[PDB]
Amino acid sequence: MGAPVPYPDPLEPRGGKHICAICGNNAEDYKHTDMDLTYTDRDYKNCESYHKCSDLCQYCRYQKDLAIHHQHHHGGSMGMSGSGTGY
Ligand SMILES: [Zn+2]
Ligand SMILES: [Zn+2]
Repeated sequence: MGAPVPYPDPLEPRGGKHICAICGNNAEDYKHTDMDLTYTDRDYKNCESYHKCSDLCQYCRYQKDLAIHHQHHHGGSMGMSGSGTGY
């Protein structure tokens, strides 16, 4: 159809899986800090950085995690990595 384009859809919601709208860091990880109030203790920003992620996702620096935001599964092969681990 040629309908998809690099740019997002007209809707472009402010919210996103990649960016936790609550604590700003449970996106990649699990909802653990969401339960706890950030007011009592705000998370320390990581000064160290490398590869400069597309947005601000910490783990994306090492290996991109655009799989969560994208509803459609990549279906890419696991490859050597992600296997043969200790547990
Ligand atoms: Zn969160
Ligand atoms: Zn990510």
